[PDB]
Amino acid sequence: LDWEGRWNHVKKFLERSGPFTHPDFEPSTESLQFLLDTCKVLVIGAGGLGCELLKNLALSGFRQIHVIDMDTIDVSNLNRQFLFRPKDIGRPKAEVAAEFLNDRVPNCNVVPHFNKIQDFNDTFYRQFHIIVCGLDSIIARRWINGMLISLLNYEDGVLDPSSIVPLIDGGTEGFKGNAQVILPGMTACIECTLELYPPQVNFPMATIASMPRLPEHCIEYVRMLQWPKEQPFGEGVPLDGDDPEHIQWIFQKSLERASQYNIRGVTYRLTQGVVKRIIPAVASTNAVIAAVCATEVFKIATSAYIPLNNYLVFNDVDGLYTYTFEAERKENCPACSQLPQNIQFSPSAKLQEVLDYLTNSASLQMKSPAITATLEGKNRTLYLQSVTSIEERTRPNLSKTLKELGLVDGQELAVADVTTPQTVLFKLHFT
Amino acid sequence: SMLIKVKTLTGKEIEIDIEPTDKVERIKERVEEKEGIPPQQQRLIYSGKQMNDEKTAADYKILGGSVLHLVLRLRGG
Amino acid sequence: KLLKEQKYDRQLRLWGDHGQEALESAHVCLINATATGTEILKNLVLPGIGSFTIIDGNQVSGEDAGNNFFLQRSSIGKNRAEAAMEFLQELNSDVSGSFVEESPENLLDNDPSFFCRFTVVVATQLPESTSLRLADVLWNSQIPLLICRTYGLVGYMRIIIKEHPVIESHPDNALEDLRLDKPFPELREHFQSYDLHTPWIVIIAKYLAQWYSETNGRIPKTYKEKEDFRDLIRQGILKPEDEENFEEAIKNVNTALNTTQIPSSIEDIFNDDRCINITKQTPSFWILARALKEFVAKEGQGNLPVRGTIPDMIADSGKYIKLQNVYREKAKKDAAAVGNHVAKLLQSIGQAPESISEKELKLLCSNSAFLRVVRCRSLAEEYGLDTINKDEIISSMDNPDNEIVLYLMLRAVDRFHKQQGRYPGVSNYQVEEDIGKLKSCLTGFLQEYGLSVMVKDDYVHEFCRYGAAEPHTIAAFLGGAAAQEVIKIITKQFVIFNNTYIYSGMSQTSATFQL
Ligand SMILES: [Zn+2]
Repeated sequence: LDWEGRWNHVKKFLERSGPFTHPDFEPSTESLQFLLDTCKVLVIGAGGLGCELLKNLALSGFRQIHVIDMDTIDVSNLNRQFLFRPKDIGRPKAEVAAEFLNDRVPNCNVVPHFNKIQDFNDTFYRQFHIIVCGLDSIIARRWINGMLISLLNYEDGVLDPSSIVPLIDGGTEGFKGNAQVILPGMTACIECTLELYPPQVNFPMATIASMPRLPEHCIEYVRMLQWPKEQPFGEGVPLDGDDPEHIQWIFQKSLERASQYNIRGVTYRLTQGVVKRIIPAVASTNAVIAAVCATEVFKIATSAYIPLNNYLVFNDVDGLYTYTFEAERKENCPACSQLPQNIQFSPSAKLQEVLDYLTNSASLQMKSPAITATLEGKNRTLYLQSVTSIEERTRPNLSKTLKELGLVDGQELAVADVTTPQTVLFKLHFT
Repeated sequence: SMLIKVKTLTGKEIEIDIEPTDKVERIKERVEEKEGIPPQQQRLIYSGKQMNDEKTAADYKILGGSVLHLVLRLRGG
Repeated sequence: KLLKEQKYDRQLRLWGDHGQEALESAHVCLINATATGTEILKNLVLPGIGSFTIIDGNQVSGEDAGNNFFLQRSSIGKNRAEAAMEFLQELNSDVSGSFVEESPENLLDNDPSFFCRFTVVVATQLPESTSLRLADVLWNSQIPLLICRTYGLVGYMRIIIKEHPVIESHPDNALEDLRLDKPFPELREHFQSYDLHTPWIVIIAKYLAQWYSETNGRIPKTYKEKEDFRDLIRQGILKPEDEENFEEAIKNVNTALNTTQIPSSIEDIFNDDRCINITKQTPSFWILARALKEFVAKEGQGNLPVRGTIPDMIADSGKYIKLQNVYREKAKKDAAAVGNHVAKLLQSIGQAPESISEKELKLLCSNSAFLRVVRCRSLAEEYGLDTINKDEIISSMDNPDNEIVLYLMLRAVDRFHKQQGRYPGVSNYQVEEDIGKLKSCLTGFLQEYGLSVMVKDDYVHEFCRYGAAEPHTIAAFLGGAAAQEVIKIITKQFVIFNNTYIYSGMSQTSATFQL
């Protein structure tokens, strides 16, 4: 039970009518109890935003919460992931976090899930009412975006609203952060705005081991080449970023490479940063995004106010700045599109020039797609790329053509990728 | 030449000279010209549409008193 | 020892070791242990703040235990200050907690000087009254004050520091200090010493000497000249149906050309009285400012010291490190010149030449075009009948929904509180009745300062709906935002907002005003 006054800071918004209230709103004195009991919410990620989100959700009237995180507690976490003490190092974040939370907040029912978000399938996600992110890789944001979309049920052309699972996403990176609110098949998805991301600084292979002019070049080498060419800890043994010894060996073999081309600037911290692609992080920014996102989860579950139309960006560096706007949902979008994609392509063109279209077009950017079609009344894998075995069995067909493999325009094209759980469909068009 | 304003990711607003026919690809250079922000990381937005730097200011119906915002997304968490 | 370097890592890459150093020397004071305060202290304790003191007199209540992540059911009835300190204390064994079982009002009357011991004071949920006093006392003893407040979905932050001068402002972007338009000797050499991938800087340098010749030294200016200056470059690609760095030059033409001139904001510092009139009283920032101003008129030849850094470039190794060293070495000189002026200045004033260290001087010059000075108007000024910044408020209101409505509403609500002894709408039975009285107070307020502004009646309803609640998520927000504003203050490292920061949880939007 709840002690006197425990939720007054919430009841104001559920028991009272308001001008800025969402239209479906209904002031009631039973709302809070209902929220507390039935509203199931899934929190993806439990570090930085994850910790902050669980606290925020718990104190906002949420009780039925699950958290998925495949990570282990580390020392560096401790400066911004307040649910972990040093005693808890080594344990699984997801576990320690529900532990702490369930303890600090009286009757919380935080359920931990120690695993990759990819071990679960629609069956599992279909059960939540709102899902909140706090991932730290773009791919995961991508993956869980498709998953939520695949759950969309179209009642013959028309969408069935009761199958839309709201997805709030957070992102942090130094004194900068942002949050989005997604309504699968209604609002812009993660794909629809995949371009708002920055470019990835890919050191040109040449300079890395030829024209090194920066301390990073004199590390990217000692990692991308010299280590493989001299297994320091037995052949086949991988470079373990979290191992203070491989860093030392890399830092050491970095000083030497730096010294060779007289490039000052090599240091342990810089070496640790290159080898692990570290992103400077403070607790402050995470408290902010996680705060915004929680307020949306609250809004979305209660109808106390109108949920953020699309996007929020935040910057702490020079004063305080935020910009909110309504990102557009692309009607062409590989993900969102309730229908296939029309691809202009002369039946003369080769495969590679259609594979790389998926691999290189900045609007659809996949890491390793694998197309397939229906040819002799049976689905043949034109090209798959996952298991080394099939790539070679299909690698030859990457020279053929559309009239070459039996591809007559008008037929769909199932494309699968690591990026998303669903199978993206297209429509061939010969020009 | 119609004069438009664009906002830094800190709120700082700068004025730029753009004529209805100059690509978005150029506006970004005008901004870098004045602010030192590499065009390769600028995300412009007008009316919520993220201005594709291949089309042109006219395409996005940009006019005299038009404010654009530089946005961004983040990976960490 | 090294054990800290490991946990405080992800932030050391933001404010360095010197930053962390300050942070660990600071001592912060939080007025109310509410969720807002509690959260703000949570983001300072985690990063390693030296020590903190909580001054709360109220007793923990049911609501207190319910929205605060640092007060459990078990502390209800107990001293909120003490109770929250024990929980916060756990977040980091390197932080020294303390508390004062008195209220802010009591201290302001019996030991006003007590706050001199703090680096910064953070006040939360204070009634209008108490603030005006706290802000006054502190303004006089020169203690940075930061007033934070959570009201319904409205977050409020008011920073009050008479002067906050910053050297290392950490700008997210800026034009490179290449100096192609006003090239120094060394540079002038490293260029003519070519002909017989080469940083695009040189590429632009040479094809510049050429254009300079056939134009009677006339640097490309027009968006045409720059455009033609570009073709005058493509036309030198040797036979290569590939020569990357040559296109990676034509692109810099947009920038690289005119990349020299003193920042408009640095002028004003030079022009500020604090810089013009030096006395032993003058703080070292301004001393350095003058030294920097002297350089300009003398060995600087009109411009600030050379920054001494250049952008990465597609080029040969030993060729880059050579060019890099030109600037890296010119900058080190200028630094020395500006160091001369400093000690001459320190002498004229009569302080020890070694008053200012070289680390500083080294950092000052590296950041000469990035210095920033922030001055806040005292709270008394904002509240004064003749000093109120009406032009800011009226101008902002042109949009009925500009965050500033919430400011004004907050003022009506305090006016209501002064007059009624209570906040509007706390109990459900009062919401209907109070809307009228709040509307009247809003008008009582607006008339008193004489501000003709339209406030959608819908805002009066909402603020009563709010019942002066302190919903956690709104509090968490402020917690994060303010926490960093405190750290900026302590490390003197980034740039603090100027006056009033208002965040609207309803629309998830925010803005900054100078009041
Ligand atoms: Zn989409």
